[PDB]
Amino acid sequence: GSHSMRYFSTSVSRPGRGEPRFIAVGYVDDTQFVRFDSDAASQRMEPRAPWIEQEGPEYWDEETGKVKAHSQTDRENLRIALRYYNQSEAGSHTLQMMFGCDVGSDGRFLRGYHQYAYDGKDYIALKEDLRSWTAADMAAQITKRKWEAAHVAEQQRAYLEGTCVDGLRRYLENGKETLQRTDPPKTHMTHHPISDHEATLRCWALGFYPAEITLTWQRDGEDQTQDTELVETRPAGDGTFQKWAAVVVPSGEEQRYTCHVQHEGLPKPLTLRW
Amino acid sequence: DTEVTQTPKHLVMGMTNKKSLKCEQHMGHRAMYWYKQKAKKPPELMFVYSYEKLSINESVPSRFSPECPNSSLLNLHLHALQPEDSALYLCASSPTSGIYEQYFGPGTRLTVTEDLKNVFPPEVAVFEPSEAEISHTQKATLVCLATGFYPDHVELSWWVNGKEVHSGVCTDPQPLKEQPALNDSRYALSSRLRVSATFWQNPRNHFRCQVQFYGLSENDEWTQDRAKPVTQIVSAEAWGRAD
Amino acid sequence: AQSVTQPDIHITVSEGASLELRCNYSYGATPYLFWYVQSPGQGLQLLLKYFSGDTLVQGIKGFEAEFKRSQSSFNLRKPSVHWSDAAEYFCAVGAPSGAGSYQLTFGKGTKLSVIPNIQNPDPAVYQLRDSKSSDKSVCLFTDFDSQTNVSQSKDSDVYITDKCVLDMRSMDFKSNSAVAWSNKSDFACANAFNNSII
Amino acid sequence: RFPLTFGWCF
Amino acid sequence: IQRTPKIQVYSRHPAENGKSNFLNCYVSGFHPSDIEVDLLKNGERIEKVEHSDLSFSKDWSFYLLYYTEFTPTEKDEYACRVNHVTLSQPKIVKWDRDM
Ligand SMILES: [Co+2]
Ligand SMILES: [Co+2]
Ligand SMILES: [Co+2]
Repeated sequence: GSHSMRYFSTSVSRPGRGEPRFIAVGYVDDTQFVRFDSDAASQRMEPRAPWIEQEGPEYWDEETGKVKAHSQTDRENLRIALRYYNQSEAGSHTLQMMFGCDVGSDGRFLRGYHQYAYDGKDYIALKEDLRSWTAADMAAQITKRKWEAAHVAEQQRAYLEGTCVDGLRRYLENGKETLQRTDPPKTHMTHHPISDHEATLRCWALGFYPAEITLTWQRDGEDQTQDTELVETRPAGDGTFQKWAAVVVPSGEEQRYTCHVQHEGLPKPLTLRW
Repeated sequence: DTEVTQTPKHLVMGMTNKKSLKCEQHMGHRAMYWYKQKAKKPPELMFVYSYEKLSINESVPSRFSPECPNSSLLNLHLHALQPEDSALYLCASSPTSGIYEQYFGPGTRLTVTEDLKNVFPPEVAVFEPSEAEISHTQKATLVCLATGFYPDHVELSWWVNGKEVHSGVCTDPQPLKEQPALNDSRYALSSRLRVSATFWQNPRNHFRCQVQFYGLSENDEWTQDRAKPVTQIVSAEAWGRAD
Repeated sequence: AQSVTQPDIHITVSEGASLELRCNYSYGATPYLFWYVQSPGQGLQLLLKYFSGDTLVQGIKGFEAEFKRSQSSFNLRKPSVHWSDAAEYFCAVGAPSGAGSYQLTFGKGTKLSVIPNIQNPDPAVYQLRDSKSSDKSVCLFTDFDSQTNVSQSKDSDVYITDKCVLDMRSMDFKSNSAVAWSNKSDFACANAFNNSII
Repeated sequence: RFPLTFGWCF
Repeated sequence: IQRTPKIQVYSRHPAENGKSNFLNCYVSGFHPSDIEVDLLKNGERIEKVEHSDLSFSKDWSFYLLYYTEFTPTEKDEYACRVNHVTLSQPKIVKWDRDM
């Protein structure tokens, strides 16, 4: 279907407690496939999905080298941030990074991303055109100029349109059996009385992949927000996702409320009624 | 200065000796490399250092012992080598951020030999221009022949009236193995200096062929019949001829 | 992991003609790319590098290179080659090692021979006498044309050097020469360069 | 497949 | 600069008193990333508790799944206990088999 690959890294300085904690993860759509943790024993990029274990030693050696190199880059970036923001060498700080590519249903390139955040605030982000940057502030402005003079945008662009797409397409094929299927939500509704004149209706969606889903309560066919709760989509731990939405109703009016469920694995949106 | 420096430039060793290569770099770089290079081959990585810490060891035998005193210096201590360790030892330097690049040093030319008794300075002769070439062309070519040297490296230069000349000189780019039978035979090199017949024919002109040799030093010790074959210049000379 | 291939170990061009030196690499991302040149005595000089962006790179000594992504090639080019370009050539990739610190991986190298352009050859053989001794001499084969092959030393007594090119710049005059000698009992230059001994 | 980030220095 | 964690406690499959299951604690929406989570059987710390690899949303805010294998009964009670710099004291969230 339509698809993405993403990498995330988080560096956390811990002055006096040693070098920064570094943790990186790779995703294809909503499926994690690799990880690296600077505090782990192996000091290796490690598999997190079975289809990535098809790759041979040369892959693992290469990805390990490149991820370790990146941990060193971002460690240095923690250092440089201290000087730009004029901060004490004693603080603990956080640097976060994300990049990736989207491809169409037959593997055509659609989009690339590259972004940094410092202490949870945007720092620098490659623009949609993949040839320039949005600097969040004056610090990131210096980085932007530095990246322009060296041709960082070109080298990021070529990665996003080339290696990123090529890898994504390959992972999709090797992991077709699981990455290329949707799990439509299994749905049901529950009824609980809260008093003698009120009940709770809860709409459930379980066992779905991917995570994107919408759940909507209507009363007489009209969107209802009052007296509802809606939890954040949540992982089951087994690769699939869970969600629910609840509405308070007066006893004897249950038949007036409807729950709608939308998910790519559903040909037509579902409707549940008590 | 975008220059990595290495000493010594040339070195000769027996199988017993201890020596040290030194490498220096002023570019502020935090990564430095040692390589070994044999003839007809590319540089082969031995060591990487990042932040004065050893990052990569390419199964380097213990007879090579690396050291990093500070971010500017890298040493390579050499102890009890074999003849097969004879090679170009290249130091290199690189940034750890920005635009990746490597700057190479000029290298240490190392010869390890079974016994220091193999080491000889060159004999040097200068040969006067032929009368026939003069008659044919009105040019006059001098020839310098340096022979019987080991190890296989000399710097040859021409000197006319007390001044080095580069004009009209050509030197064999590589020494000649005098007898390819011995795995340790001596070498010869030749050079040519081509001047006008009239200049050659002015008997005030002084032509000196100078051959810098690299061999033993005061550091090494010598207990043999012959004279101690130290790092030296040996020369031959010739005056112009009226005829 | 990262390997580099220079498919042609040895290339020969005539002075003034154009040169292409092929280089391919194999790596799961786009690495840093380089061409070095090395003369026999010295260490390695950088010619050019790709980081980069534009596929066509300009270097020193009149060298350029073209990066071809669909090929993974980084071919060294030069419009008009000078005799002194004759050297060893290495392309290299820069990429993380297993430890994350960066390193160079070299191809096996390409030997470049260039056939020098020598103007108006006038081949000849000369005998030169020591400026000190009486019976000590050498032979000079000179002013022959670049096609001419110098053969091996043959009999163990006669040493013969390879070609050598001298570029007297302010004359426009270039010429080849080779030297011969022996300690053998005063054998003749006449037949020292193997030409139907008589 | 991870990129090279040697240039991503602030 | 500082975001407080959302917390959900729930099982992987519908709770059935005989059956093996997984008990999940999902903590999301928080910053900075240092966080303390344990799962509790009757007020007591469970020891075989795994977690996911630290990752983050388009928010830049972090999320983690903590989990344990358990076999629910009618008697036993389960909870997550979370601590984070943004919290004046540990937050306890009890497991409800219906949420
Ligand atoms: Co200095
Ligand atoms: Co050949
Ligand atoms: Co030298």
